Amino acid sequence: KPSYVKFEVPKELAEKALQAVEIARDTGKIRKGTNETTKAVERGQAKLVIIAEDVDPEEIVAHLPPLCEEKEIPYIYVPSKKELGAAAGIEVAAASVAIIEPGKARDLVEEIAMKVKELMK
Amino acid sequence: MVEVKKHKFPGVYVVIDDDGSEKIATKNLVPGQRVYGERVIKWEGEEYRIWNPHRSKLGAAIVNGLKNFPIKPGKSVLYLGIASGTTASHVSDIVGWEGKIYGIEFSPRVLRELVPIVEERRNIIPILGDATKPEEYRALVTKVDVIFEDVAQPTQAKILIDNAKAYLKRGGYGMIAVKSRSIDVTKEPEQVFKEVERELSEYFEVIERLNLEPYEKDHALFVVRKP
Amino acid sequence: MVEVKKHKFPGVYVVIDDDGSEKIATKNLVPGQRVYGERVIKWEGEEYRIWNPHRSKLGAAIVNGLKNFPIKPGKSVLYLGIASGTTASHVSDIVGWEGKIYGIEFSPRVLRELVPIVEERRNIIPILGDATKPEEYRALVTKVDVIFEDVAQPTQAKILIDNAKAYLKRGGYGMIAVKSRSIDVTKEPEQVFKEVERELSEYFEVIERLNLEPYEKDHALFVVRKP
Amino acid sequence: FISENVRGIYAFDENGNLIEKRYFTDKPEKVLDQLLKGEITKDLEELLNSLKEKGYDEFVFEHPELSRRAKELGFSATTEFPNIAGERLRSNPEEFLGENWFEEYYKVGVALTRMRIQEQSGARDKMVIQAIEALDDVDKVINLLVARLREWYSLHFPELDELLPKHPQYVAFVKTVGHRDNINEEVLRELGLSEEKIKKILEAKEKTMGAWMDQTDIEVVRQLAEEIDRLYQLRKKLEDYIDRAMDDVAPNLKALVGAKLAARLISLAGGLRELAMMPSSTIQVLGAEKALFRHLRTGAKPPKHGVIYQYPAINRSPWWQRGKIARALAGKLAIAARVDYFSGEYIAEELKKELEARIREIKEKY
Amino acid sequence: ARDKMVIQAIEALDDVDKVINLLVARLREWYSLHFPELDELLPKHPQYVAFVKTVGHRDNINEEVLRELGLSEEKIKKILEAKEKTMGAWMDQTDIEVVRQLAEEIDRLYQLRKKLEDYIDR
RNA sequence: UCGCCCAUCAC
RNA sequence: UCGCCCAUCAC
Repeated sequence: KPSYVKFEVPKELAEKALQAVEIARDTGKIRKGTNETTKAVERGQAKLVIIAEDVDPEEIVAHLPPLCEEKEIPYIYVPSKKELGAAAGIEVAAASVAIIEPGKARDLVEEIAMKVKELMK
Repeated sequence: MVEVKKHKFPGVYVVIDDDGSEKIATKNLVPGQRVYGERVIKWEGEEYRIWNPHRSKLGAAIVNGLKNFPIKPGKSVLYLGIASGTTASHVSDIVGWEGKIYGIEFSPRVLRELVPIVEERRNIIPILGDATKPEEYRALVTKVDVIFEDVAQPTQAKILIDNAKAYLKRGGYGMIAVKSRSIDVTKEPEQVFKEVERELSEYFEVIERLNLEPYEKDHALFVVRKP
Repeated sequence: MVEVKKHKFPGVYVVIDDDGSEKIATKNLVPGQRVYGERVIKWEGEEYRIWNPHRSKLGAAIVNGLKNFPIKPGKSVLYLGIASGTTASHVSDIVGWEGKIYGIEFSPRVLRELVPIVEERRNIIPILGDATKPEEYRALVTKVDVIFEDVAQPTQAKILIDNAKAYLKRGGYGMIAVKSRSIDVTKEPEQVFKEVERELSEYFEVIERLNLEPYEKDHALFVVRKP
Repeated sequence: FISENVRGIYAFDENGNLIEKRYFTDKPEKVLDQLLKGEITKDLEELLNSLKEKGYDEFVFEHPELSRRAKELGFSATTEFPNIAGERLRSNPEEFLGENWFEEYYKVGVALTRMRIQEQSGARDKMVIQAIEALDDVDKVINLLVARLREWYSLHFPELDELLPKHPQYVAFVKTVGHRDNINEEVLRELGLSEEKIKKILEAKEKTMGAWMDQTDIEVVRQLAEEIDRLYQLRKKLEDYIDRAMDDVAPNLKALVGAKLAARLISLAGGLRELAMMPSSTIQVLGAEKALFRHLRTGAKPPKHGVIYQYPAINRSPWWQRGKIARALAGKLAIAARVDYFSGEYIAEELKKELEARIREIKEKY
Repeated sequence: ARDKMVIQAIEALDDVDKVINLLVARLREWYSLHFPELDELLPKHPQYVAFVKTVGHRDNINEEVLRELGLSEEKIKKILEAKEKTMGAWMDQTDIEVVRQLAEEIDRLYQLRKKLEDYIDR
C-alpha cells in the first residue's frame, strides 16, 4: 500500500494524464525517471508531475509530494511504472515523470491542473 | 650465557640467566614466533620463552605460593579474558596439539592482535564475547576439564560459577585472577576478597587463595573444584 | 589490495593498487609528514609516498624509460632549480641519512617555503644564488658524486658545465633537463639537442638521451659522466 | 530440549535420546550469531515444526530470548542453560562435528570473531560531552588567535577589521596572499566577498591609514594564520565526530557505508530533510563544490564523485569504475535518507545486499 | 612598525601559552577516560602532548618509544606497570585518534610558540 | 559561476 | 602567445 497517494481519485483524469504524456512525447519537452523528475521540480521547470502506483520500495518517490507542493507545482498519480515509461518514450519503466513544455498537451495540462485543484478540497 | 631446566609442574620450565639466577618459562608451541613481545631463547633442538609475572599475571601466583596447578598436555580448557594472549600463550605451550584451548575476549582490537598469532597457534580458538553473557558462545565450545578467568570484572565470581554450570565436567577445576579495584576501590581489598571467598564457597570446593604483590597491585588469585 | 614493491633502481619503489598499474614511490625519510598533499601508504613498520609524474618531468622520464639513473642510497649530490623542493623530497627519501644533498635556487621567494621542511629533511641544504655563477655559494658546498640541473634557464649548458668544473668528482655523473624553447626558439629542437650533445661531449661522456614524448613535448633529459 | 553447534541444530529427550537433527547450508558464522543471540533461523523453524508434527511439547532452550521468540511463534517455551540437550551436544563432539571437530570449530570460530568486530559502546556519552566542550574550547582558541591576527594586521590595514567580520575568510586571505598590495578583484571574488564589498579594500589600495608590515613581518603573521587553518581542520574533525559519537543508535544512512560519511552527507546538505529531497544524480557529487565551480565556469571535465569518495567501494575500485559505482551508490544512499526521514524501519543489511548486487555486476562486467 | 610587530608577537606569546594551557586541560580530562593513571604521572605539559600525539591508543606504549621521547628509566619503570592494570574505560580506534589529533594540533601550537620567540630574536 | 574592452577621470 | 619549477585547494 503506497503512502504518497495523498488523495483518492474518481474513474477519470488518470488515463487523461497518461494521454497528456502520449501527445507531448513527440511535440514537447519531458523529463523521465525520479532523479530527472526531482531536477525538474527543484529547478521549477515542471508544469505537471506524475508518479506511478506500483513503485516498491516507496522510499525512492516518497519525497516528491512535499517537494512539489513547496514549489507550487500540479501533481497526479497513474496505475503503473512500465506503462508510464512507455508513454514517456523509453523502453524500461519510470517511477515518476515531469512535463516541462507540454507541446500539444498545453490545454489538457490546464484541464488536469484546474480539475485536480477542485478535488484537493 | 643462558641455560634451561624442567620445573615441578608438567610442561613448565626454568631458565638460568647470565648472573646464574632462576626464572620461570615454557617450551614454544611454534618456534620463531614472538607471542607477547617477550624474551625467547634456543636450547637443545628447541625454543623456550619467559613467563613474565607482571604481564602474564598467573606467573606471580606460581612464584608466591600456587600448589594447585590442574592442567596437563592433552586436556581441554576454557579461558575467559584471553586478551592478546599474554597469560594464555603459556597454557597453549603446556596443553599441546592433542589438547584444546577456547579463548574468550570482549575487547575486539585486543583479540585482533591474537588472530594472526593463532593463524599459527592453532590449538587456541579466538572467540569474541562478554564472559558475563556466556549464552552468546553456547554453540562454539565443548565441555572442559578446567576453566581459567582473567577478565577481572565487578561480578567475576558469578562469571566463574555460571560458566562452570555450562562447560565444566564433574570434579573439574576452576582458576580466577581477582582485581580488587574493579569490584571496589573505596574499601580495604581483604574485604573485597572476603566477598569473593563467600561467593565461590556458595557453589564450589575451594582449594587455593593467594596475593600477587609485589608483581601486581590490589590483586589476588583463587583455585576451586566443581562437585 | 595495494602492494608495495621495489623498482629496478636502488632506493626507488613502486606501488600497484585497485587499478593495478604501476605508480612510482619512495620510502619516507621522515614518516608522517606531508610535502605537497601526496598519495601515501602506511605499511608493516614503514611509510611510503608517491611522486605524481605530471608534477615534475624527472618522474615522467622514469615512467617513460630512463635507465641510467645515478641518484642512489648514501651518495652525495648537488641540484640546481629546486624552488620549494617537491623533487628534493623524493631524492631525500631515495638517498636517506647516509648521503648529502645541496639544492640551489635563483628565484628568491619560492625557495623560502622549503626552509622549515628541511628542519625535518636534514639531508637537504637549501641555497639562494645564481645557478650560472658557482662562485656565489663556493664556501657552503663540497665535491659530489652527481649533479642535476632543472632551472633550465637560457644559460643551462653553462650552469651544468661550470658547476661540473668546480664540484663534480672524477668518474662522477651529471643530469640536465634541456628546455629547447628557452635555449633557441629559432630552430627545430633536434638542432638544439645536437649542440647540447656536441658541447657536453667536449667535457663529459654522454651515456643516455631521452625525448619526453609521448608523455610531454619538445623538452629532453640528458645523462652524462665526467671521466 | 534443543542445542546447536558449528554444523547444525539438534533436539533431545529428558533421558538424552536424539529426536531430530538438521544441518546448515549457508556460511555458518551468520547462522550461529543469530542462534547465539536468541534469534531464530529457518532450519530451527522447520525443526520445531517437525517436533510438533511428531507430537513433542516440553520446549526448554538455553538462551532467554530464544524462548521469547519461540512463544512469539506461539510455542509454550522455557529457559535453562545446563539442560540435557546442551549437555549431550557439548559432551560428545564426535557425534555432532565428526573426527576433526576442533578444526571445524577453529575454521568458523575465527570467521564469527571477524564479523563480531563491534560498534556501539557503553561509554560514548562521556566522549560526546568531551567532544562538545572541545568544540567550545577550539572555537574559542580560533576566536582568540583571529583576534590577535586582527589586532596585528591592523598595523598594516586598520580598515580591514572594520570591513571583514567573518573569521575563516580573514585567515584564508593570509594563507593565500597576505600582502595588502597584491590584491585585485579576481582574488577578492574567490575569497567569497559580495560586489558591494569588493570596491572597499580597493578604494584604500594605496591610501589605507595603516603603516608598513615588512615582507619578513608578514612571514610570522602567515605562520600564525597557517596554524589557524590546522585548528579549523581540528574544529571540522570535531564537528564531524560530534554526530559520530551520537550515532550508536544507528540510522540506515550510517549502516550502509560508515559514520563519518553519514555525518558529512547531512553536514553538506544542511539537514536530513534536504538529503531526503536530493536525487542520486546530486548525492553522487555532494560536497565537490570546488569541482562544480571550475566545471560551471568552463563546460570542461565534470565532477566524478563527492563526499562518498572516502568509502572502500570507490577509494579501492579501479578509476574506470569510480564514476560507474558512484551513481548507483548515491541512489541506495538517497533511499536510505528517505527511509530515515519518512519510514523509520531498519533495513541496512538488505540495502547492503542490494548495493553489493550492483557492485558484483561491476566486478563481472569489467 | 618593527617594535609594534614585536609587541603583538609578545602578546601572541602569552595568548599562545594560555590556549595551550586550555587545550591541555581538555586533553588531560578526555585522555583520562582511556588511561586515568597518566594524569598525576606526567606533570610536564609538552611531554603529555607528545606522548598522546605519538601513542594514540594505549597498547602502542613500549619501552622503545618512551626512550625515544627521552623519558628516564625510572619514569619507564612506571607507565608500563600501570598499562597492565589500568582502571580506565574503552575508546575505540575510531574514537582515540580524535584525542591524538587534539594532541597533534597542540604540538603545532608549541611549534608556533617557538616561531614567535625566533621572530623576535631576528 | 567567472572573465574582457572603448571613452572619460584621478595619484 | 608559449615553457618549466613550485605551493595550495579539489576531482
